Amino acid sequence: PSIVIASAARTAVGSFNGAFANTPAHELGATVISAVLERAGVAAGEVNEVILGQVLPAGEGQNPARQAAMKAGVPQEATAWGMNQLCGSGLRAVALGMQQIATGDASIIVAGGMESMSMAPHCAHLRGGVKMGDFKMIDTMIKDGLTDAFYGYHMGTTAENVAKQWQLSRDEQDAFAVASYNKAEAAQKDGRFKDEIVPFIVKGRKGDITVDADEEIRGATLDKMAKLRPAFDKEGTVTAGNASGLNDGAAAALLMSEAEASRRGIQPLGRIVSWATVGVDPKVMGTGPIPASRKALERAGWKIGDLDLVEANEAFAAQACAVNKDLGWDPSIVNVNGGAIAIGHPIGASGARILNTLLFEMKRRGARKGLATLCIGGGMGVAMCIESL
Amino acid sequence: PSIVIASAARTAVGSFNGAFANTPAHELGATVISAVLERAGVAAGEVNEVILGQVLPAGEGQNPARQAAMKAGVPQEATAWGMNQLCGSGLRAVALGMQQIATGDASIIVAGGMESMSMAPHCAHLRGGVKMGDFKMIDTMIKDGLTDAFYGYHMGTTAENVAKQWQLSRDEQDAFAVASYNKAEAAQKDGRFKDEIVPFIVKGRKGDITVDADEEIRGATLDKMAKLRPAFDKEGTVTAGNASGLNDGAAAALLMSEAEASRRGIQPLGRIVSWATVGVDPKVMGTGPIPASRKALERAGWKIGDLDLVEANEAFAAQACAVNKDLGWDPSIVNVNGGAIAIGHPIGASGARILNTLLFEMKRRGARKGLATLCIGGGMGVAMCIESL
Amino acid sequence: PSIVIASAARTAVGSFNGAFANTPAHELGATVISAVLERAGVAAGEVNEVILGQVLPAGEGQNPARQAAMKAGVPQEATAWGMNQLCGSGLRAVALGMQQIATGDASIIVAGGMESMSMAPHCAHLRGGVKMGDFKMIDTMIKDGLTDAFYGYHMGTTAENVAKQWQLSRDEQDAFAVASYNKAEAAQKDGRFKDEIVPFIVKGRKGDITVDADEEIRGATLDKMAKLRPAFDKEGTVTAGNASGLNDGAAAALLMSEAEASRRGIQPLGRIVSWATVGVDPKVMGTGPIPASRKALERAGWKIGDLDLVEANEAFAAQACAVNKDLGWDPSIVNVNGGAIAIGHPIGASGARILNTLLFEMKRRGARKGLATLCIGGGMGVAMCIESL
Amino acid sequence: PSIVIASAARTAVGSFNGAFANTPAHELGATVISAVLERAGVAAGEVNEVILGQVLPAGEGQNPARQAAMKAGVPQEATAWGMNQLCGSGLRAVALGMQQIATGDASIIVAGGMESMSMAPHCAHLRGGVKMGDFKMIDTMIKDGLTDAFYGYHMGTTAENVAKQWQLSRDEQDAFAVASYNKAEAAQKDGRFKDEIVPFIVKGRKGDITVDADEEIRGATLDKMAKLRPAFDKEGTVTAGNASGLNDGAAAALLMSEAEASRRGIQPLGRIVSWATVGVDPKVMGTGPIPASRKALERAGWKIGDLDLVEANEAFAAQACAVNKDLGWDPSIVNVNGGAIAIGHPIGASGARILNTLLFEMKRRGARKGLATLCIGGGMGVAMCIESL
Ligand SMILES: CC(C)(COP(=O)(O)OP(=O)(O)OC[C@H]1O[C@@H](n2cnc3c(N)ncnc32)[C@H](O)[C@@H]1OP(=O)(O)O)[C@@H](O)C(=O)NCCC(=O)NCCS
Ligand SMILES: CC(C)(COP(=O)(O)OP(=O)(O)OC[C@H]1O[C@@H](n2cnc3c(N)ncnc32)[C@H](O)[C@@H]1OP(=O)(O)O)[C@@H](O)C(=O)NCCC(=O)NCCS
Ligand SMILES: CC(C)(COP(=O)(O)OP(=O)(O)OC[C@H]1O[C@@H](n2cnc3c(N)ncnc32)[C@H](O)[C@@H]1OP(=O)(O)O)[C@@H](O)C(=O)NCCC(=O)NCCS
Ligand SMILES: CC(C)(COP(=O)(O)OP(=O)(O)OC[C@H]1O[C@@H](n2cnc3c(N)ncnc32)[C@H](O)[C@@H]1OP(=O)(O)O)[C@@H](O)C(=O)NCCC(=O)NCCS
Ligand SMILES: [Cl-]
Ligand SMILES: [Cl-]
Ligand SMILES: [Cl-]
Ligand SMILES: [Cl-]
Ligand SMILES: [Cl-]
Ligand SMILES: [Cl-]
Ligand SMILES: [N+]
Ligand SMILES: [N+]
Ligand SMILES: [N+]
Ligand SMILES: [N+]
Repeated sequence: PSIVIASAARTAVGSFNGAFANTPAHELGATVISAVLERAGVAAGEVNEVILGQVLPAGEGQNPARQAAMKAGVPQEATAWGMNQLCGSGLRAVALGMQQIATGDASIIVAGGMESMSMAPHCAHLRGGVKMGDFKMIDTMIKDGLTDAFYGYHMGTTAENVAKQWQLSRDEQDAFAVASYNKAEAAQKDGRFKDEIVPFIVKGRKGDITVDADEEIRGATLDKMAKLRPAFDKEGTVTAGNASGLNDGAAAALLMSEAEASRRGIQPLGRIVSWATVGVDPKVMGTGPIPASRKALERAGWKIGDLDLVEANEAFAAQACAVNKDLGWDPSIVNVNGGAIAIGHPIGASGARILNTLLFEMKRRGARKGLATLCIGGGMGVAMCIESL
Repeated sequence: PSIVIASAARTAVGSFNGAFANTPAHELGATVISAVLERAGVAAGEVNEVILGQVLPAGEGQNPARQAAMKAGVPQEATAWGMNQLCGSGLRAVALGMQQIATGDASIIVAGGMESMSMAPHCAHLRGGVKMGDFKMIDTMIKDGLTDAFYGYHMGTTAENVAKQWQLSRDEQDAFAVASYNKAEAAQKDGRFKDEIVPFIVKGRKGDITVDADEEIRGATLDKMAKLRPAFDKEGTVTAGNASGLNDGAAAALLMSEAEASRRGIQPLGRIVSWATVGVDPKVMGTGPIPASRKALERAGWKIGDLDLVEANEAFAAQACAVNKDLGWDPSIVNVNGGAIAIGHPIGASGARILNTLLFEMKRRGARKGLATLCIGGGMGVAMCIESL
Repeated sequence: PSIVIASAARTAVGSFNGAFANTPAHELGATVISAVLERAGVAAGEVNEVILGQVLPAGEGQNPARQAAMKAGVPQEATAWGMNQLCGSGLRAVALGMQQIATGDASIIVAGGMESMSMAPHCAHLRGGVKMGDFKMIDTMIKDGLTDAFYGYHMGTTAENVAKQWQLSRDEQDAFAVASYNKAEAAQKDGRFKDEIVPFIVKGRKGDITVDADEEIRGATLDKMAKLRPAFDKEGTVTAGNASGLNDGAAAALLMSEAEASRRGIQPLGRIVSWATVGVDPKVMGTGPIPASRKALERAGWKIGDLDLVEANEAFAAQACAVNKDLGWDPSIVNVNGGAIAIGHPIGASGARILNTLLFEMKRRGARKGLATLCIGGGMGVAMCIESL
Repeated sequence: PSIVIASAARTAVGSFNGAFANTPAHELGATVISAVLERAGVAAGEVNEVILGQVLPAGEGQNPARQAAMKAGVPQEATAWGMNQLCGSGLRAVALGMQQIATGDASIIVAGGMESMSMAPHCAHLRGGVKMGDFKMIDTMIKDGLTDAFYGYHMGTTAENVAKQWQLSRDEQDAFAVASYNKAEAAQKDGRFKDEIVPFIVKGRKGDITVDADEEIRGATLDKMAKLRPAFDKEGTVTAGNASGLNDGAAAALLMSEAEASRRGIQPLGRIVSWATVGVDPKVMGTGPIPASRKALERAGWKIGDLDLVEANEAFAAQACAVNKDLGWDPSIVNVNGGAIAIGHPIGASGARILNTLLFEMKRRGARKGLATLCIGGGMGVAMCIESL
């Protein structure tokens, strides 16, 4: 059997404490589920399962994936579950949903990711009780999302390790970040994000607000970016400018077999050809996409030169430069409409966000072979190959 | 391809704020991964992926599944991710790992679940700030694990709905709970839990303690059970005695193809024949196993009368009576060594705990066809069919 | 013995979460201590004791009164302590300092109050530990400052009881509030607050800001006041417009004997003639100033007609109207420069704030006999009689 | 005018998280107020004001002194306020009440202190909001009670400075502590504490408990004292044995003029002859009683040799040895029934606790001249001279 992506959608990527500062992740995920259903011409009553990746679900309630599926209109007879592979959760959920149809355990799968880093709470274990002295309230976003569990420092410190081993100057990282900002603003002004973005209605107290544009896409200049101070190492190279930010958003895609889409008269966005996930040293988790993309290309029977478009998530300017320089693919086909440095980085949703960007750009310019990949905290990477029609 | 379970292991189920009151969940899972590897004669360097279900990972760090795999000795090249389908997470992870080998994306999978409900913290969203007035610190165990997101009451109130619609008296629920307590002591005194339980060393400051026995198994009398007060509805029927408790523990299983085990000279515990997951109304989530077991039996081509052993998770005495009475299978083969009312109910790990109990129960008495099933919060159920040899 | 007030000073009354949103109370009090010393021509080495009233000292450290005296320059040989009689703390500290010199145990006393309601934290008793369930983080400002400990409702509900017993319509309360708002702008625009206000420099990270004007004086119109919703009772009459707000500030006064000021050639602002404090029913604590002012006038040998100026703190429009009609003094001499409804109500500092306003306004228009009074939560009141020169 | 102490009472000193682990301070104070009235034969309607020292009132509600007076039976017409001079609050309140009657502003005063260090909560300022990162929950007991606001270290570090400047060996501090432990047990077993202790009924959920004995008095030997670890400096001399602990309790005294007691036929416990308070360097606040006692004795016209009994609060073994060696008074009359090292140290109540012990021990052995004194954090001391009647 062969599994195709019939439709795809994503919300606008909101800034930290921005438009989605008080919107739970399951409400964002409910909109993308309803969107991919209307775009594919498939009713909610036909969905078998909903697989949504999410990294920071504390305080949101019992299984936010079920909450997003029910709110979207999926009937109670269907099932839904959440998964956590950190930054690759959004893309892995699509591969997992593809495996559901491959084994014959499902027919129609809605897979993607959702993350609301603004809604992440502060926690502390208090069952034993603090009889004396002070104690710390731990930020779940920093602890459970952005801190390496083995070495104790932020993910930005891992990018510093990649910067030293690959010898990437501060100017090369800033130049890469300004290039990502300019491609993202050019794509937004030309309306190349309108096809993938579904508008989200933020029910506020003083009237409702329609969010349909990524609010992190600003105008970056090389001089103001070079004046920023390093955010992690006191004498490092990774700053707030050349590193992705904290963001909210959701993205998903509707999966079915190629024979199913042909029977329904659906023109799919692409066929999932292969996928792969490999682990690396946690010290340099940014190098994850390098062996993961090679394994996916090997499973598909493709060479690196056969790729027409590439979406590599830009967690940091340092890790992105190293991935492009090791794999050696043409950078003019990698992130043609910008990356996470300018658009945003919702952890659980980034895997499906770049897949949304990849799918519509392949259809818009007639590409035949595409690949999406991300780096994962703890030393992992994930990649997937898509073929047109 | 055909997938077999080469080995299985589980830790002792600890009581709430008991032996594992300060032990993180990933430390429990690390012991089960090492156990299933040593029991099967498979080195850690051969593991491709580790899939562990977990419901309450807040405050534990980046991807506790990766932390458990690394501490067990699995090399960095392998991958690991967590999943959350509430109480069915432990069993669903085994089906997902089974799908990894079926699609050809892996060869050896360690799948299971881990949960430390004692380590669940209290949280509160504090980024926006509380300008005036009091606010609530939310227990993540109650909110994200035991409270229905749609109707707002505890999972025990759902058992009250099942008790009312099925008209299950308080005496019938207490008699079912006392029967489960007595079966657990008979199995424990006869040492029928020694094969599945792997001893866990709690490294303390005042010497190390060896935990190798389920700490929830006590002695229950019918009169002491009748004196208990209802724990959820002020005039209900579900009490602390006839309901499962809050517990810590972990369980896992080593997966490989049937041809792989034959090449390695391994005699597997059983072959995974089929599996299924179906959704129901959240009001009566305890009825989850009823359509899930029929769909799993239908996928395997089995009738209910063909089953030799059955492990049905006893979330509540009311919901367990309803599942046995609708499916109508012989209760003398269901939970032969007791259930969660006496052993414990670690949410993310119960799915693999009853699978461990089922597998070793099939090997000791030569059963041929078995089935394990659980109910899931939010209105879902999961089931799996296992065949000996 | 005869005690005189040689000098007095106060900071500008800041709004809740306003200019002093992050300024500790002892830093505000330290500037007022330096001011009353410099204005009276008395060195810091001559201060015997510092008495500062404060209601919300949680989280500020050991004895904030000692911190304010030390930072102001008072030597270590002198002593300092805090007291708490709620809203009357600022005025009671002046009477207590007067008693220190009267009994001969001191010669020079700096007495007043300081309060930073913006810096009040949220607290919770956690030594025993919360084994299960949610718990409340208690706002110390609401609990320890604004909630009646006997009946459990806010101080605004007490104003509702006083309004009902005196039959004060909502329009009569709104008209009284607009009268104080209009008087406050007349005094501020004419610079009648510059003599009492000492400028405070808010040392920030992005430059320093000089605060020298009450930021709560905004100006109320009769129509906009009538459109506001009741803030306490769902069908009441006390709203945010006709009720005082939450504020930060500090105020103090330098005390010495009449012979000492004559010996140093110092001209005091006024002589303390008498003082009194009486308790009332907590349900109607707003009626506190009625018996307290009569008891003070009785001790001084004065009639109500002998008073030239009166400063009665306007905690609420309802409680203030009842005091004016019961005592029956000329309203044209009561709060001639506005009240707490327009200026603000820092609880621990209000007692010295109205004393500061009274002293300088008596000098501005040549008044001879004045009286200041406040109402106290829990059912108390305090009053003091002052004679110029 | 001459002021006498007509009656006095105190509760048993409870251990940290002990018998009074859940008893608010105002409930402890309410029993002491009812006791001093019942012991003197004075109705509650004759009390003019209640002055109670308290250091940790966070979370207890509006003016805990008013709460204690109301529950004790004092009518609403009387007033009540709290004061805070740290460890000298209990004794300073007695001196303040003496000044109320001396100036003629009151006739009957109930003065003392109350403290419940077990009920002190953890707090944190959260109005501005924590937008990113971890934050600390501050222990109000350590921050607002036991940490010097100027140098940042615990009060125990201050005792190390006094021990070093006076060169007090570790053996001399332990020998002084065991001497107080042995003197305290002789008083308790001989029933010399029964007259001052008033029984307190702890109404609990599992039955009521009668507390009528200081639970901190344990058996101390020289060997076990030498085996303890230093509690502050990693290589210091102050340990948990030779330092006072955290405790709960309350104490008060009934004040009136000497002519008033003669008119009511009351036999007073003693006459307040003089009092004094002096400040010292915060690094060595334990030396506070040295200049404070000299200032009190000179005001009373007494020589050190004229004293018959002395109660010097033993905050630490180091600070007590320095005070006894500097003043040079006979140690056989100093703390004849033990000190705070064995009985306990409730901060707000210790000033009245040693006053209670001093008054009854002077009446028990016919002493003529006595003195009580304490050291205060931040560098202060307080002393009072008492003459028996
Ligand atoms: C990098 C990071 C620490 C930034 O934290 P931050 O400093 O609080 O973010 P800020 O928005 O406040 O940036 C601070 C400063 O940089 C400036 N700045 C930010 N982006 C800029 C840009 N693109 N161009 C120019 N200036 C910029 C801001 O204006 C601000 O200056 P100011 O405070 O004086 O106004 C945070 O975004 C982060 O942790 N990123 C990592 C995400 C991650 O790990 N993802 C997973 C990877 S696998
Ligand atoms: C039991 C529960 C309801 C909370 O009640 P609880 O008070 O914490 O239960 P506890 O054991 O701590 O104390 C309960 C009382 O019942 C008694 N009790 C418990 N089990 C008993 C038994 N088997 N026989 C006799 N008495 C028993 C306890 O000793 C205690 O008596 P006590 O008041 O004298 O100490 C909690 O375990 C729960 O929420 N369970 C449901 C979670 C769930 O739904 N899991 C599945 C998810 S689908
Ligand atoms: C603090 C208090 C102002 C709370 O009100 P709040 O709504 O939470 O805070 P705000 O004042 O900012 O909101 C007031 C609203 O009325 C408006 N308002 C306030 N004063 C106004 C005035 N004088 N004229 C016209 N409109 C006014 C405000 O702009 C605001 O409108 P908004 O909804 O658009 O923001 C007040 O109700 C209170 O509780 N005071 C207690 C003080 C006290 O008890 N002291 C002890 C006395 S013994
Ligand atoms: C000294 C202090 C740090 C103790 O902290 P602590 O760790 O809770 O001390 P604990 O009593 O709980 O435990 C001390 C140990 O020594 C033992 N011990 C204590 N006192 C002892 C004694 N007098 N004789 C023999 N053994 C003793 C205890 O049993 C305990 O045994 P453990 O090792 O099994 O725990 C604390 O009480 C303190 O800060 N005191 C100073 C308060 C203060 O400032 N007072 C002056 C105000 S100006
Ligand atoms: Cl800018
Ligand atoms: Cl001058
Ligand atoms: Cl003097
Ligand atoms: Cl000035
Ligand atoms: Cl009088
Ligand atoms: Cl008694
Ligand atoms: N950025
Ligand atoms: N139970
Ligand atoms: N106001
Ligand atoms: N002690």
